[PDB]
Amino acid sequence: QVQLVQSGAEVKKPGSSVKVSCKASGGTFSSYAISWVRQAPGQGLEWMGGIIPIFGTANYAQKFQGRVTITADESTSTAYMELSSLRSEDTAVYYCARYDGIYGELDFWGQGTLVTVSSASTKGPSVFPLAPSTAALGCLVKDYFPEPVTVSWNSGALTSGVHTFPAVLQSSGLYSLSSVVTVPSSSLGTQTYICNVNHKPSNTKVDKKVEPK
Amino acid sequence: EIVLTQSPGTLSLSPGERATLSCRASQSVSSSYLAWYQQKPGQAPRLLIYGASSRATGIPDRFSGSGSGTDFTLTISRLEPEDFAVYYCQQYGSSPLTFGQGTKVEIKRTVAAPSVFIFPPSDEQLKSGTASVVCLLNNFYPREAKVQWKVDNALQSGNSQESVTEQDSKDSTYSLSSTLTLSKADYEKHKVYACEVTHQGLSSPVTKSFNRG
Repeated sequence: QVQLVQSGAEVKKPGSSVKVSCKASGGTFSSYAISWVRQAPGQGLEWMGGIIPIFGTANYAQKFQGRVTITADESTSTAYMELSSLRSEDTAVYYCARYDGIYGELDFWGQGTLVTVSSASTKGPSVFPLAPSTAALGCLVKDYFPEPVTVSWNSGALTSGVHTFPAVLQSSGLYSLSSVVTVPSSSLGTQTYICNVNHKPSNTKVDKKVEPK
Repeated sequence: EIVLTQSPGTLSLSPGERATLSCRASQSVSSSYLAWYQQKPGQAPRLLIYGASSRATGIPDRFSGSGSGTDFTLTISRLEPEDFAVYYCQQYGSSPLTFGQGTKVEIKRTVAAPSVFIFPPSDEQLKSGTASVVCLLNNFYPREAKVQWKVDNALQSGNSQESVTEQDSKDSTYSLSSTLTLSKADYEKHKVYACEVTHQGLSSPVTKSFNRG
């Protein structure tokens, strides 16, 4: 039983570099191997490199080779992953995976680190209402950067029948998202519906009352 | 470099059934150096099977791997409600260490047609200079569906983005939203805004539309 903790998520401009740390603590086995696997949104799993910190041996993937260096500070059992010369394609969640015991049968993972590689910089969202057609209504969280955002309804009082859809990437380089909710038709001109949009990264919380217009 | 392919793409079953998952390799794999992993939406992967056919410690009875060389299998004898997720075969024979595109295990349910809804762009957004028309496809099954945008019966493609939810736990269905985005100027140049939906739960296509104003 070990505890893999990865570094906070970050956003870098194209061309620059990123360094992702991965702290380990516990597990007697001091002969462990570290693997770095990334996953671009919607796509499959992609291996990048593996290090055996103790021995000092490290392999890399054909694809990246040159752009990626995996180091390890043996004292604090913290693994590292440096990817330089960044492009848009490199936007992904990155995982460190520790493997223990003879065959490497012991599976341990970090929580993941989100790296967003884009030109356009941190911006707040604009919440636009999708006026009601049981009837359906919702919000449109448009033009924000970076991910993620969190949408709730009536501070969490309405959580039944709500659909928050995965964001999409507009050509502008900003994200657009829509939330919807199936509500009773009869409750329309009587019950209040407000979506609360929280965007931690840009430091912006916006609430918006949705009503027929 | 070795390439891995899995079959089928998605797999649709119910709790208590047998699942059979494949992994066609394009080359030989060191006697049997292939792994299987589990992944739930927005979570770190999870090693299940190493060396083609050896359960990792903790992994329940029902799981088992088979075959070697260039052809591999993963098999869950009786599906538990927790066994519905993406599965990835991975070879650790020759570098670069490669993964498969994955197989989704989803709950099979009876076919359900989508409730189609269309939202014209808000007053507030039209001030800012761009118009976003949202088409919502609600609680439908299976996931396969088409959306065709029409503007005065000139079919559209390129100027819309779409996004599907993960399978609902409550009713085993999916939901898809599509956003047709174009400028204030372009939106005013036209009259009819239609949304044609072709899901297999429909006898023929459905069209939901509105006239601007």
